[PDB]
Amino acid sequence: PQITLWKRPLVTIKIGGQLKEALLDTGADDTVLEEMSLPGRWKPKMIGGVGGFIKVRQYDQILIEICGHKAIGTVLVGPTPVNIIGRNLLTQIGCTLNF
Amino acid sequence: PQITLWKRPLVTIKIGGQLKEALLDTGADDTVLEEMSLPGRWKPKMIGGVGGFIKVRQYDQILIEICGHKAIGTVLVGPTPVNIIGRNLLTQIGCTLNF
Ligand SMILES: CCC[C@@]1(CCc2ccccc2)CC(O)=C([C@H](CC)c2cccc(NS(=O)(=O)c3ccc(C(F)(F)F)cn3)c2)C(=O)O1
Ligand SMILES: [Cl-]
Ligand SMILES: [Cl-]
Repeated sequence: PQITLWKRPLVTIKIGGQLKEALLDTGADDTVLEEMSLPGRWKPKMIGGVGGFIKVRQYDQILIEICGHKAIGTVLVGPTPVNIIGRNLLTQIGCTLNF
Repeated sequence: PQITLWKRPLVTIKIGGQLKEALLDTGADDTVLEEMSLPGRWKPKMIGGVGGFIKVRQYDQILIEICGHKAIGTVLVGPTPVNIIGRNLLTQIGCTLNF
């Protein structure tokens, strides 16, 4: 698709068999989801946003569908205000910026 | 151009007589720049994102050039960790997400 930016680029994602709404965010290195449970081991990470730093849990090699496009990669979980899809997964689905 | 997302989408902007590096951020409602002087009236604003809220100065009707494309819009100025071009200006330069 082509997504214009007059509204927030919110899309449906599927993770763990469940649908969620998430923001396509070209300013995010990483994908960060609101508190939830994921299987497997996790490792710690500190990430920065516009307001400062947050602690998150890093899960690797997680299956996640974004606008119907299948990705498998790193998902961070922590106190983000919205589910954010960052560049690590935007590149997996072939996303570019165009103007 | 067509900008891929393997690295942060940083571009050159021209604003208030200055050349700066800024991040094209489809996740940001607003454009927020690190501390700088801008002409005219301003009012305080709180903006929130990852890590919480920061207080910024809101300047309206500010001319800007982003990667060679002219626009006008609101520019916020405050303690953001990086200069961020948000949707309010990305729309004006015809920026879309494509996959
Ligand atoms: C996972 C962190 C993502 C990010 C990283 C910024 C960064 C980049 C390089 C180095 C250091 C830091 C980019 C980003 O879009 C935001 C948020 C949106 C999720 C953001 C950015 C800019 C302004 C705002 N405030 S706002 O009022 O314009 C606003 C508020 C809320 C939302 C919502 F969509 F997230 F709800 C979008 N915009 C928020 C942020 O807080 O940090
Ligand atoms: Cl990844
Ligand atoms: Cl505006």
